[PDB]
Amino acid sequence: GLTEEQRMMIRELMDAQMKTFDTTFSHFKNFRLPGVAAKWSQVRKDLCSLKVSLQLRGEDGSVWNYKPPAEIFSLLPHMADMSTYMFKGIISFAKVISYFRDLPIEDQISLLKGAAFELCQLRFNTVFNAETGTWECGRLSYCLEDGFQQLLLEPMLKFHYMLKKLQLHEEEYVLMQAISLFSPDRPGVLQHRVVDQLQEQFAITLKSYIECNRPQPAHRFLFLKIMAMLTELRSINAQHTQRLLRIQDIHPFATPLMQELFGITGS
Ligand SMILES: CC[C@H](C(=O)N1CCCC[C@H]1C(=O)O[C@H](CCc1ccc(OC)c(OC)c1)c1cccc(OCC(=O)O)c1)c1cc(OC)c(OC)c(OC)c1
Repeated sequence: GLTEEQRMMIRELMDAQMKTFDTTFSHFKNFRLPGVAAKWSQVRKDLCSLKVSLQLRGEDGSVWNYKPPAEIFSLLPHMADMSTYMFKGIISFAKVISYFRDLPIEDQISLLKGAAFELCQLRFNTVFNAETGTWECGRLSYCLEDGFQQLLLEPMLKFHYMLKKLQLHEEEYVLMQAISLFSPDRPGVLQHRVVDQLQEQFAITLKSYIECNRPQPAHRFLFLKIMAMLTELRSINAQHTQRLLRIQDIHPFATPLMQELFGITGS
C-alpha cells in the first residue's frame, strides 16, 4: 500500500507539474525560425543533427512546413528558443516543490544546472508519438524524416523510443523528474546528505507506486527499467552538453538562460 506521506509526495509533484507544464505550448510565441584529421572529425560529427521536418499550424487552418537540407546553424536559433521555453517551465517546476525550496540557493542552482537537460527530455517524451515519430507541441510538430533502426542508433532518439514504449503514467514521469532533479552526485552541491535522502524517498515512492498499481507481468522490473533509463539519461546529458559547448565555441547560439545553465559567464 501507499503511505499517506507517499501520497502527499506524488500529489505535490503532480500539482507542481500541472502548474508549470504547458502541455499545449500555448505560451510559446515570438520564437525564431530557420531562414526563408581529428577535431575536424568532431566538428563534422557535432554538426550532424537528425533530419526533422517542422510544421506550424496556424489558427486559421493554414500550415507552414519546413524540410531541412536533404547546415544545422539555421536550426540552432529555433531549437535554443524552445530550449529556453522548456527550461523556464522546468525551473518553475523545481521552485514550487517544498523539498527544493528548502535547499540552499547554491544547491538549487547546482541541481538545476545538472538536471535541466534530463528534465527537458523527460517532459518532451510525454508529447512524443512513437508510431508517427513526431513531437506534437501544440500548433508545432517535429516529425522525423526518412530507416527506424538507423535513427534509433542515436542514443537520445533511442532513449525517447524506449521510454515511450514503457507507457508510463503521469505520476511515474513526475517521479523520474524528482529523482533526476534531486541527484546528490551533481557537481557543486553542498547538502549531498539531504539531497541523497530525498532521492531515496522519491525512488521508494516510485517503486511502491508501481507495485500498488501495475500488477501485470508486462510491468515486471519496471522500476529497475526506469532507474536504468535515468542512468542512461545522465550519460546522454553529459555527452550532449559537451557537443553543445563545442558548437557554442564555434557558432554562438546559446540564449542568456542557456548560458546560465551551462556556466557561461560572458567573459
Ligand atoms: C536541451 C538541449 C536541446 C534539446 O535536447 N532539446 C530542446 C529542444 C526540443 C527538445 C530537445 C530536442 O532536441 O529534441 C529533439 C526532438 C524535437 C525537435 C526536433 C527538431 C527541432 O528543430 C529542428 C526541434 O526544435 C525545437 C525539436 C531531439 C530528440 C532526440 C535527439 C535529438 O538530437 C540527436 C542528435 O542529433 O544528436 C533531438 C538541444 C538544443 C540544441 O541546439 C540548440 C541541439 O543542437 C542540435 C540539440 O541537439 C541534440 C539539443
